[PDB]
Amino acid sequence: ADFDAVLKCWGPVEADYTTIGGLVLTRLFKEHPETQKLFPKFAGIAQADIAGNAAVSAHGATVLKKLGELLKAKGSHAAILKPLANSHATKHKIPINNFKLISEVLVKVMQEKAGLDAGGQTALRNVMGIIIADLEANYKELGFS
Ligand code: HEM
Repeated sequence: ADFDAVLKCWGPVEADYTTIGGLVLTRLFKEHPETQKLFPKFAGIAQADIAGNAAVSAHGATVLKKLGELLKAKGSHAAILKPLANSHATKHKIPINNFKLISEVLVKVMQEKAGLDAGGQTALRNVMGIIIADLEANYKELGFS
């Protein structure tokens, strides 16, 4: 049910993955500047120049498209989530806490831009908690606990 609650508000996100993706990453980097440093392609870009940056927005679109896949899987997602854990642990070297940070930014952005109400905010927190716990379990299988 919590997947369906999120999907009832995904229309504005999928309508403009570029704009909303750029919103998410810009906010992530502004509020959690240590996360920017984890993207070598973006690390060191002055904060005031991130909102207008087309490459940042394009990567945000990649992120949100992947999350939309997952959502549209409703919890049976191992062929999608295991590769994501593998690349984020072993290629990108992302500590697992950072996924909680981006998921809170996403809740705020969906509240502001996608009509996600109080119950939908809780639903999204729950779904992101499922995703993050699966990522964490796969990190541990790789030796990153
Ligand atoms: C649930 C949240 C997230 C999703 C859905 C997601 C999705 C993606 C996808 C689909 C890619 C490209 C394919 C791949 O390399 O696996 C990617 C790349 C990347 N992600 Fe994530 N990601 C998430 C969270 C994060 C966080 C929290 C960070 C850092 C704070 C991060 C850092 C990166 C980096 C550095 C790349 C490589 C970008 C490049 O070289 O072009 N990701 N992510």
